[PDB]
Amino acid sequence: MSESVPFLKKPEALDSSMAGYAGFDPLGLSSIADIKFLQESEIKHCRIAMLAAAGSIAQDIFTFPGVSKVVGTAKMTGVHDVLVKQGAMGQILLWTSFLEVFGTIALLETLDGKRAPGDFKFDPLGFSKNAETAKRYQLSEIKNGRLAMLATGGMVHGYFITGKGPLELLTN
Amino acid sequence: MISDTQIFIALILALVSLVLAIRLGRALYQ
Amino acid sequence: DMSASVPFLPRPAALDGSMVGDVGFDPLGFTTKYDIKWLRESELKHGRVCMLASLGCIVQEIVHLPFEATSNPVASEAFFQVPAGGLWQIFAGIGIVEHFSNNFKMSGSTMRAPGNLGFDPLNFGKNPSARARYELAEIKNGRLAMLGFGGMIHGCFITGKGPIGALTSMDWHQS
Amino acid sequence: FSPVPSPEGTKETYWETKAPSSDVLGIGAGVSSGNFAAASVFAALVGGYCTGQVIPLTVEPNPLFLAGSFLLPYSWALHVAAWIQKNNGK
Amino acid sequence: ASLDPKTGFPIQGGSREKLCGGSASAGCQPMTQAASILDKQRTVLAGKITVAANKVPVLTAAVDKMKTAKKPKLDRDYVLRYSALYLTTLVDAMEQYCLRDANGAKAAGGAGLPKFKETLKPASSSSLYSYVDTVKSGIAAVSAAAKAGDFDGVNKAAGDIKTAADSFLSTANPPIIFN
Amino acid sequence: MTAAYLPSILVPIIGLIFPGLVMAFAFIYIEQDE
Ligand code: CLA
Ligand code: CLA
Ligand SMILES: CC1=C(C#C/C(C)=C/C=C/C(C)=C/C=C/C=C(C)/C=C/C=C(\C)C#CC2=C(C)C[C@@H](O)CC2(C)C)C(C)(C)C[C@H](O)C1
Ligand SMILES: CC1=C(C#C/C(C)=C/C=C/C(C)=C/C=C/C=C(C)/C=C/C=C(\C)C#CC2=C(C)C[C@@H](O)CC2(C)C)C(C)(C)C[C@H](O)C1
Repeated sequence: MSESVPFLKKPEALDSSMAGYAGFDPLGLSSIADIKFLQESEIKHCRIAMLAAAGSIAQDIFTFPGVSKVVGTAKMTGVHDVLVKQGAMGQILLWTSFLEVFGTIALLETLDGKRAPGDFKFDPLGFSKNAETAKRYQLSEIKNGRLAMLATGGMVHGYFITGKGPLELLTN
Repeated sequence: MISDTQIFIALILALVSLVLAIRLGRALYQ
Repeated sequence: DMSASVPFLPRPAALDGSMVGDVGFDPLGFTTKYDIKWLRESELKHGRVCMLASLGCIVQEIVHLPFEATSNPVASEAFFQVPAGGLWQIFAGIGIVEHFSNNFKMSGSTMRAPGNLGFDPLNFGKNPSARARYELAEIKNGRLAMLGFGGMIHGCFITGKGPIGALTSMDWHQS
Repeated sequence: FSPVPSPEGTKETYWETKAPSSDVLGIGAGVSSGNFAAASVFAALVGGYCTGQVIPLTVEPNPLFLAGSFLLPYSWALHVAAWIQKNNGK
Repeated sequence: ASLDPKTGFPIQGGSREKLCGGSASAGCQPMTQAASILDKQRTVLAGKITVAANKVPVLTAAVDKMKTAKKPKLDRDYVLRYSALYLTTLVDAMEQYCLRDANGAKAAGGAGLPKFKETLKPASSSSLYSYVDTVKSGIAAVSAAAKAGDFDGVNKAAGDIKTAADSFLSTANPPIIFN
Repeated sequence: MTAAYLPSILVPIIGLIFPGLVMAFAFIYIEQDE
């Protein structure tokens, strides 16, 4: 039986060893798609959403030199439009597309099984050299990433109603 | 209008096609 | 096993470590589809052209022949304000040099170390290990000059000035 | 006359039973017959609703109602998959 | 030495077959050529101008036939379709010669592919841009006469184009390049 | 017509010499033992 949803049966493709396992798959989506594909996809959505949430908050707090005269009022997604007329969004697109071409290759060996989901071996600083601290950081990455996906949705949707942007919407 | 030099360009390129057609035909013939 | 430069990727089979310039950097598997001797010959020839071209860009912007049709210091615009009979004469001469150096060979026919065209008239490669060091130097400066020349020609399309002119006066106070 | 190639993962799908084996469903081989049947009705209702909302088509149609209208034929394949899974005991 | 009236291709040999080493002598033979790519683009543009201008009396002769007829109608479609095809081609080619004549080598592709943000001097600041203005006004006259039904108006306006285009060629003296 | 001399050169060659040569050489090829 399932941990998160007691009435529902345990998801067949989901196991405790996998990070952020709460036995949560009511719709049985893990049965449809390859689990490694979903796991890499969750991790990718998590990391982009963490960047997006921190980006929302920091763009509230301060702005980089000169951006105020490129874009004056727009805060959350309005800036995206101003900067596509300029070249900023295109530049970031090009370099993330470069990284995602190598991510295309990386996902191919993940489906071959020789690479773990989300494992890009990018640990320059010494933060994973325990294999106990590594598993805790793995869990915290998944949980903070899930929280960031929901938060990014809440911050942009709040902008969609109000236009205030996150922390300004908090103040007024 | 078309100049005669332009006609001569076409005759050069069609000649190149004639030479390539012979070589393809000889390859098909073995 | 794994790729030295790309840690999450496996190391390509056709690299093997021995061949100069290898940090395991072949993610798109181009060595499985093509012979690596031809690829290195192409890389060396590309880098050699690019080192000549980048040096040409800087030096043309500083100095030019005491003639009209050579005055323009923007490399791209210099290509057009100059006798085209001379330009084709260079193109024909390059065709000659390419033939003799490669000993009149095609892709299979060329393969002889890849890129060792024999045009080293002076005895710089005295020590063979110093030769190996110079080989690593040659590819690293060639790879750097491929990106470097590309930046210079696209700066010249953007700025319209040339390499050193585009650097010295880059418009900090606008896009 | 020479071996005819098929993509890797080609399996045998010829059936003479009441229903085909669940392998004919591809990535949906493990979905239950209840889940297709509920998806089948859901796709039919949402697809019909989205189709109904744009029957007088304009030069500005709502793109979600267009995309949502593709659920109606997709529901046909869903109830066929629901019948196949029910008759395979899934 | 000049441009063929109908083809717009370098016609006369120029009596220059010099192999002459040392001084190139602008030897019309390739690899002895002293002409820039810019000069060759200019001769192509001048050839386009010749084709258009020689075509100008065709409209003039056609319009005269129209006026002579038992009942005269001034085919607005013919006059407009001439203007849309031949006349506009003249103006754009004249503008391009001015662009090369003013900014210089940058218009030859020195600044790159044609872009929405051309980073060069415009077709203005040219001594022969005034002739381009004459043709532009004449195109407006040709269309205005066709809408009005004025046979004489079309003929005079086409004549204005012919004088202006010939004037452009004479002041420019486009280099005749055969390579 | 531009290069108006070309039809009076190429049509007799294409229409008479070209078939006259392919018939002559095809006949030799179809009537040889080796
Ligand atoms: C399939 C293409 C095709 C066909 C059917 C024709 C038909 C004709 N052409 Mg030709 N022509 C063509 C392509 C073609 N043209 C092309 C591409 C060129 C540019 C090089 C020319 C250049 C050309 C000239 C310069 C002249 C003609 C002329 C003619 C006419 C008389 C025949 C003659 O003299 O041929 C001569 C044609 C050539 C020497 C050109 C080569 C023909 C093409 C390229 C080869 C086609 C091969 C074909 C696919 C396979 C045939 C074999 C068959 C048994 C399977 C006739 C209307 C003459 C004319 O107008 O008389 C009034 C004339 O003077 N044509
Ligand atoms: C396919 C193209 C073709 C062409 C270009 C011609 C051309 C001609 N035909 Mg026609 N003819 C053709 C097909 C063609 N024929 C076919 C298919 C048939 C059969 C239906 C005929 C039947 C036919 C008849 C019955 C007659 C002609 C005549 C003529 C000649 C026109 C009148 C004239 O002034 O002649 C003046 C002719 C000359 C001054 C003699 C010139 C002889 C040439 C130049 C020498 C040829 C040498 C030879 C072909 C080399 C052979 C090489 C080897 C590979 C076979 C002219 C040469 C008439 C004719 O012969 O005129 C006398 C004529 O009576 N034709
Ligand atoms: C050092 C280094 C590493 C690294 C790294 C990096 C850069 C790591 C960065 C990680 C990041 C960016 C984490 C940020 C998470 C944000 C969250 C969870 C959001 C919470 C918001 C909530 C609940 C909300 C809300 C809100 C709503 C919706 C609307 C608002 O009106 C109001 C409000 C604001 C309250 C790595 C691992 C790469 C390797 C190596 O070791 C080197
Ligand atoms: C082998 C050997 C011999 C030899 C030899 C020879 C011919 C040696 C010649 C070697 C050469 C020409 C090396 C030149 C390399 C150029 C480089 C590395 C630059 C890259 C560009 C950069 C960093 C940039 C940039 C720029 C950008 C993009 C935008 C700009 O606005 C500004 C900026 C400047 C910053 C010989 C044959 C004589 C015989 C002998 O027996 C053996």
